[PDB]
Amino acid sequence: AQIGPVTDLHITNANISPDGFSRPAVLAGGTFPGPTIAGNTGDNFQITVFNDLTDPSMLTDTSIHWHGLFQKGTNWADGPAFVTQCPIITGQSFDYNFNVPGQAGTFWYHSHLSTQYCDGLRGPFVVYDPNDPNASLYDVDDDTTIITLADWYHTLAQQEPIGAAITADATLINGLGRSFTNTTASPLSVITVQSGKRYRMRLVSISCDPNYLFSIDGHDMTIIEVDGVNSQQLTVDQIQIFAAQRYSFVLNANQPVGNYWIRAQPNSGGQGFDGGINSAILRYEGATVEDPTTTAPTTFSNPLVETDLHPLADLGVPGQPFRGGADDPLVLNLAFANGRFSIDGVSFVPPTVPVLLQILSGAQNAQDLLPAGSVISLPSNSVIEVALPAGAAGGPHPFHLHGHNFAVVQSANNATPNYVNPIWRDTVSIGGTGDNVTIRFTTNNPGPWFLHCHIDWHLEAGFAIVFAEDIPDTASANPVPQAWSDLCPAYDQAHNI
Ligand SMILES: *[C@@H]1O[C@H](CO)[C@@H](O[C@@H]2O[C@H](CO)[C@@H](O)[C@H](O)[C@H]2NC(C)=O)[C@H](O)[C@H]1NC(C)=O
Ligand SMILES: *[C@@H]1O[C@H](CO)[C@@H](O[C@@H]2O[C@H](CO)[C@@H](O)[C@H](O)[C@H]2NC(C)=O)[C@H](O)[C@H]1NC(C)=O
Ligand SMILES: [Cu+2]
Ligand SMILES: [Cu+2]
Ligand SMILES: [Cu+2]
Ligand SMILES: [Cu+2]
Ligand SMILES: [F-]
Repeated sequence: AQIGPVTDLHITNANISPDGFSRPAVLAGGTFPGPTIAGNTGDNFQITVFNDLTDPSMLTDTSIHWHGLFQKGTNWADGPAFVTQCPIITGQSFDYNFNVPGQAGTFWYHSHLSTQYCDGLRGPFVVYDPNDPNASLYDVDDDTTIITLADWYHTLAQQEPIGAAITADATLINGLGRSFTNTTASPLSVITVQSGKRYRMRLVSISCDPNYLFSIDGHDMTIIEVDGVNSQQLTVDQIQIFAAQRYSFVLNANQPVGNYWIRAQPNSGGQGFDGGINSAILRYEGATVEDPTTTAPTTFSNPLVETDLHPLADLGVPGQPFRGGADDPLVLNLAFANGRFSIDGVSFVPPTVPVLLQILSGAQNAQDLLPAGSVISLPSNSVIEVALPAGAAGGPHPFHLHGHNFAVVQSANNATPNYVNPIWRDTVSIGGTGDNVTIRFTTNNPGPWFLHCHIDWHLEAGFAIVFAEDIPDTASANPVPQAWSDLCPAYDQAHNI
């Protein structure tokens, strides 16, 4: 069952064995992935998060981010530790009370403390539209049409050894899948469809790191939503989906009654499908209960290319139709060296006082904000452009901006900008060496918004900055509840800070 928009959510430690290997985890709602939190556009979400964590090997503090939700006027509820709050300590709870005006689509929630989400605190978050303009394109859209793609590690996130390469041990599709090494025939997830119906499949990458090449043997996929943004119909037979991205696609159950492989090939870890790794099962009602015997093509006929996507609505692009054609045009120098990432020469290290709290206490320029050099002010009511030239090791890097979606003026692997009708989204691959992925947005949401690589290992190693949007209005725009004010004193007390 879906929970919300008003719900408790307990965060606990437990053992799980999603690929047949048992390890402890950090779980929301007792499961991996966590339960789907859902409501309708404009709803008031009240998610009372109960921190019941006791195992320090995966951190007993926590903080949860509602990825893609703009949090306008509720920056305090956004979740990134030491940006908008101090963590919740064990044995305490915290009510994330916010509204979702003007948004409808497929989102997710995750720990936003250290690399804790990798240890399991990740789940879908769906905001339905009772007047969805795409409603007539499908018949079924419910918890059974959500498809999550996850990387899973046998080594605990905090215990990944300094200076050894981090790769996953299994791909999990809806929480199940098989280990790349010492593979056991553990159970695979089954997605069931009825011959003749049409499904809104909500494809969610809850990855900590790899991108996936996602496909369904014998089927194609009609994209209708990208990171919350309704798109024109785009039919593809493969989707390369980066960490934290989402797509809705229409699946037409128009093949013979049967079993078909669902494929999610990560860019690192196990390659191929031997023993059923990287796989799930699409099963039609009435099919024999047995594995698919289908094969992938050698070459996909219509892979997704980002520049092919366009908004369903007339969203345009703010500013002027050339490079630098914005009120605040930025170009970020994104680098990696010696185990640390940096943005304009500064490696992000979370501050002791959360950025929001520093602003509410009276720090009123970005030069006064800690960490020094990590907080960049943005002016209100302005068109911002942010070029994100690739080249830093560990790519392709999926950059994400909290508090906003953005026009993708320039996409990976294509040097041509689009100032007319590019897709809008909230996480974008910045591509490869010599690319110049560029985003635009307007500043109508006062508060400190994180900008970072959504490969969690890279965020932990410093690949982030904070956009202090409209410092002068942050306080008036974001009144804070007493419970939020209480977080830092309790955290600092428990940690002897
Ligand atoms: C990516 O695009 C940005 C502009 O959006 C380029 O920025 C310019 O960089 C040159 C030096 O490299 C400066 O002289 C200009 O002031 C910058 N802004 C402009 C022209 O608008 C940047 O060079 C591009 N990067 C890559 C690697 O292609
Ligand atoms: C590279 O990106 C550009 C810009 O998004 C794409 O160019 C557009 O192509 C479409 C489809 O032919 C045209 O309708 C638009 O007028 C083009 N816009 C511009 C600004 O050129 C282009 O197709 C992409 N390249 C590939 C190979 O997909
Ligand atoms: Cu996220
Ligand atoms: Cu986010
Ligand atoms: Cu990265
Ligand atoms: Cu974030
Ligand atoms: F977000």
